[PDB]
Amino acid sequence: MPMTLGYWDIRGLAHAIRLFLEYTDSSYEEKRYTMGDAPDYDQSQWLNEKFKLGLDFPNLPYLIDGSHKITQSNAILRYLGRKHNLCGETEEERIRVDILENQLMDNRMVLARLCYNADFEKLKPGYLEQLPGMMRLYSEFLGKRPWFAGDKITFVDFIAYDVLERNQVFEAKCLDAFPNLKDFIARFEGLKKISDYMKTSRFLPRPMFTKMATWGSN
Amino acid sequence: MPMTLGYWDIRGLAHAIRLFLEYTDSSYEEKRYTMGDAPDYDQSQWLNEKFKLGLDFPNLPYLIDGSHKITQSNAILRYLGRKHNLCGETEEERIRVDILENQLMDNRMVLARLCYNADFEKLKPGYLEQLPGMMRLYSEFLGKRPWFAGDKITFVDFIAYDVLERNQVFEAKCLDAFPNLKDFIARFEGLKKISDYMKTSRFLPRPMFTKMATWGSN
Repeated sequence: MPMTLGYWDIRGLAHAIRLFLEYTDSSYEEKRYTMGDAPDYDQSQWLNEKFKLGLDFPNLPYLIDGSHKITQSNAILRYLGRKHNLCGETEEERIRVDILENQLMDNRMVLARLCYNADFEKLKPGYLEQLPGMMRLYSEFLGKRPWFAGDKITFVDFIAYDVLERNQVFEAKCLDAFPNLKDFIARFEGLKKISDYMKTSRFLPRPMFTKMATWGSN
Repeated sequence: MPMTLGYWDIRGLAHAIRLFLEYTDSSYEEKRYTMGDAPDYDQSQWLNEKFKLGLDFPNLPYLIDGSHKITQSNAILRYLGRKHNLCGETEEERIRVDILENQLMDNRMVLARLCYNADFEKLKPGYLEQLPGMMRLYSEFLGKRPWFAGDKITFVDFIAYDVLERNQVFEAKCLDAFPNLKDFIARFEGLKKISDYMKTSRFLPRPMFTKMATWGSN
């Protein structure tokens, strides 16, 4: 150690990982690659070492922890989760973690595809119309639980926070009809390690996507 | 009590699950919903039961095993995997399973989006541009290993088989340059439980997608 987390200098797919690394008091440093502004979108910083890290499927984000070279955000979170017994304990909890992890990726992508679409403005009405139903499902799933798997936090809460909070940034009022989700967001940001982290210059809530996005590129 | 696997009456997203249920000698029965023909595409068979199964995020496929109601193919596979200690054992193996699980899902979503798009014909070339690299990466990852996680089979091999086999149907010879992937397909289909299953009427290799698809609807 320290471990190395590599990703673009944006929130994107690494938000949950950065937050989880902080929560677990992990020893780590980061590579925050910069993408070119001009229509060139130069990625030389990343491309020059993309194949020199021992990654099987070279991609961003990646996590290097000794001999372990990992890509895919869910795999990185599970790896860290296993290290801290935060993947759910009971069979019931593990099932909730697995179901939600996948449901969240499905929803994350729907928003991502929309924001990366050149026709973003004309397509967003369709997304906003289905957003209440999307959020309703998460609200019903969480119920009165403090965390998504039950009474104890797991790595999936970090993915959940990222997705729910990002949607609230996209549409400020999307969680108002679902108080438990609003409480969840606050509860998450209230965790000592997270609260402290958010007051530091290392916290990177924006930009949401890369400079190639139509929305959230800043 | 036999478990219940619910999904459309097509291969679609439930192929790895059906094959894994067979390999693990699981006691199960299925619900194979039928979709109406165009232009209506009636889903009433599913819709009239979708919200009465106790599922958190109603979707297909789903697995019912006692009090455990599960959706999301990866979650269903992990549930079955834990029951049989087939999620990888060493940290190295679990990492391989996790990385590949996610890599394969990304691949599946890309092809699905293409085949369900009305502009399939015009968009197909774009997918083929990326196919060679995708297949090469899987080939390099497998290397000389008999299974993707190492020397022992895991649930991820079932997802891999499904994706590899499906892409070979989409583009014949896309595996020709990778003997180890061809050998993997033969090794998988050669497994006793799988070989026997493929000779029965319960085996459902086609169609690849629902009637709403432009390609693979049959």
